[PDB]
Amino acid sequence: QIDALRTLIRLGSLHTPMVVRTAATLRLVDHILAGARTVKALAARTDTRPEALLRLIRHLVAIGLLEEDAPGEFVPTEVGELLADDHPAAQRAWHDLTQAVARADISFTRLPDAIRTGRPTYESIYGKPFYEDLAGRPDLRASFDSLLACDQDVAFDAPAAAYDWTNVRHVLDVGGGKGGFAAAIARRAPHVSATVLEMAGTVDTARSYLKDEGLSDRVDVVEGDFFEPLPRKADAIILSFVLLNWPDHDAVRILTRCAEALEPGGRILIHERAETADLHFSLLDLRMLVFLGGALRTREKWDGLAASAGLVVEEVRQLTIPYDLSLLVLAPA
Amino acid sequence: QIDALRTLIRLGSLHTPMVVRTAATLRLVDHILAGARTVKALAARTDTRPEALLRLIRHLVAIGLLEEDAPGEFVPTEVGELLADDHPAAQRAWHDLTQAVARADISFTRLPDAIRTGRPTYESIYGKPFYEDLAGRPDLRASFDSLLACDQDVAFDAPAAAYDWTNVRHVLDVGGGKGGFAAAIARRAPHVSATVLEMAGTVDTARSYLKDEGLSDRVDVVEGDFFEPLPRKADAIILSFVLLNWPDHDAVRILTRCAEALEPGGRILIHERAETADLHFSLLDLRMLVFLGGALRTREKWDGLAASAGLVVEEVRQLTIPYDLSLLVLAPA
Ligand SMILES: CC[C@@]1(O)C[C@H](O[C@H]2C[C@H](N(C)C)[C@H](O)[C@H](C)O2)c2c(cc3c(c2O)C(=O)c2c(O)cccc2C3=O)[C@H]1C(=O)OC
Ligand SMILES: CC[C@@]1(O)C[C@H](O[C@H]2C[C@H](N(C)C)[C@H](O)[C@H](C)O2)c2c(cc3c(c2O)C(=O)c2c(O)cccc2C3=O)[C@H]1C(=O)OC
Ligand SMILES: Nc1ncnc2c1ncn2[C@@H]1O[C@H](CSCC[C@H](N)C(=O)O)[C@@H](O)[C@H]1O
Ligand SMILES: Nc1ncnc2c1ncn2[C@@H]1O[C@H](CSCC[C@H](N)C(=O)O)[C@@H](O)[C@H]1O
Repeated sequence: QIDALRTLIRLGSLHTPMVVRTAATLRLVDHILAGARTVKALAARTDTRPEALLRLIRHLVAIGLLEEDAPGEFVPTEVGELLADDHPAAQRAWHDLTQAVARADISFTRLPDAIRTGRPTYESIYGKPFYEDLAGRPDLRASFDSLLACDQDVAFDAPAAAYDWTNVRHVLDVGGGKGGFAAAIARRAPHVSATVLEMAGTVDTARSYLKDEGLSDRVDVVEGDFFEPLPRKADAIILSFVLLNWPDHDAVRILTRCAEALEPGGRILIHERAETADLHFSLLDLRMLVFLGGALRTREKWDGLAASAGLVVEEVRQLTIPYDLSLLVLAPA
Repeated sequence: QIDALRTLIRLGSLHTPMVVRTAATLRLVDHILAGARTVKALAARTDTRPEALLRLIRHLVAIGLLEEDAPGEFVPTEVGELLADDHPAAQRAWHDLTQAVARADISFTRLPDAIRTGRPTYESIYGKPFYEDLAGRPDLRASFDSLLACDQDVAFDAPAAAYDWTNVRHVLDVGGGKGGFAAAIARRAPHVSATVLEMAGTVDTARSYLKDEGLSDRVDVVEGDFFEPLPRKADAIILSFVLLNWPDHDAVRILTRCAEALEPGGRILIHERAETADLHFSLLDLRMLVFLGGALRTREKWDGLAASAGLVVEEVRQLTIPYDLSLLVLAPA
């Protein structure tokens, strides 16, 4: 009743996440951590009005991201210190309006259009569809790859383990980001070679990362388009968090091109999510609707797509954050 | 540590308030309350895709606004029933993107600009400054007046009581919305007459409301502009939640025009807020920054403005939601 009003007001509140986002984009906590105690030093480091920044700090204190320690000095709280840039969970970057994802969340402001039409709303705001906007803006293209690659060192270890590489000769990582998954498979299967197929811009950072990993001998990088014939056959084609970017009819074209590049005996491996993990799942799934018109799919939806592409789901293996991921294995129907 | 990640993600989350806002704008709960049990009936009442609306409902269930009662039937929770349209707290309308305020919260998406410049960001989005956009869009103009007038029946009773009307002949309600405050003063002081000075559009709804109140005999309505000479003198000039819409230099011009329309012995009465009331206060104050470039002011800020307009603060009286309001009394310096 009395709390029913307060819970709705807090859940319906738009200023609160933009205050956090401004704080991240201003790099407020790093500037506090670099020794800006007063509001005056802090406005001067961030190029902001002193009195407008106090009003933001005041809200930041009241949502728990900041404390007034000495009168006028402001310290990050324990929640607030997750906004430091070197912090392992990368949450400052994921809330930076200057970067690709927190920029893309602005599409949620036209959420009604996406519910009415089913189509993404990103284009209405920024001019081109998600990945064309990145193709034209190298800062956003780069920002996107490092945001998604923020756990490349550990996030592919468990999926790579989950699979038997003994009879695999080559591996095709289709849209494999910076190559972290090809890298994990290389450091577990010492006899396997790999190719990463990615877009312009990303090919150069994946190559640079695989070089500095010591793996340019074993993992190549081909620039290309996975809607066209893949540049070589393989015994394993990896799609890690790719098909969720796409509506069903495009997802099928991707899976068909892979089925064609599949060698005799081959398997297609899909790495994606399953079903506060409901709030984690609901955020990613509403993000795919409003950015790209993709979706997270259930098991019965996968057999649909798979059947439509000439494939069958062999098995589903179940694998750092509170969330279980899946590894779908697909062979010719 | 583990909760530090979850608290930041929830506080930085932009989809969650837009999901609530979409639900309000779609009038989802009223349609459920009018007996749409299934998602199919519900998509057809709201003109939405069935599968996109299930994804929104799914997030609405997980933030507590909805429950799955029978498989596929969805009921509002106790929080969620605050989104019913006839509910006294009017929270459906305050979250409706079609209405003036939830439409204006979109300015919070450019929050960094307001911190850097101190200037409102509403104009950058919608073409004209806040009140010019309303002057051109009668639906928004009307929406704004009824949103602010949602407690006209009770919200002015305590301020009206707090003041002695015995020697007051006339009262000028400067920017008095739909006239609810002139109305409260009339129903307590039976010998006082009043004028409401308001903008185009609002004058007609205030007149209609004061008519249906039985008070068109005692309370007049003049259309006008409070930056120009007021249309008549008075012994009491009321500014209820007006000066917070304005930067200091404009606030002074408003107070100067009032000082001039003040009769011998007169008093200027300012009705505004004071200092989870910190979250209530911080929302209204960041709203005034991003919509109009106004601000909530402390006591020492009031003496500033007051001194600048030729006035002095006589006293401050302290007065339904968890929040204390103030009534400042101002006389010639
Ligand atoms: C924070 C959890 C997760 O990292 C899960 C998930 O990230 C997982 C797997 C991810 N992996 C695919 C490399 C990596 O290990 C990361 C640290 O954890 C995830 C996330 C976000 C995105 C995506 C995510 O996959 C996207 O794929 C994505 C995309 O393909 C295109 C545009 C945007 C995105 C994403 O924003 C994250 C998420 O669910 O946030 C709610
Ligand atoms: C919900 C609390 C309150 O009603 C207080 C406050 O509302 C109070 C006083 C208000 N009164 C001035 C008539 C009325 O009784 C209402 C029910 O409660 C308030 C509110 C909102 C606004 C405003 C508010 O004054 C505005 O004045 C305002 C404006 O002048 C111009 C544009 C927008 C607004 C507002 O959005 C509300 C608020 O603080 O929300 C956070
Ligand atoms: N038509 C296309 N051809 C090839 N790659 C594409 C593509 N459209 C999108 N992509 C790539 O698909 C990737 C999916 S998002 C990154 C996911 C990555 N596998 C990871 O798990 O970290 C993006 O990096 C994008 O550059
Ligand atoms: N230049 C101007 N002249 C007169 N009224 C104005 C004005 N600029 C804004 N206003 C009015 O000032 C009001 C302030 S908001 C409504 C507050 C009202 N007193 C209440 O307490 O309910 C608005 O209704 C708006 O129409």
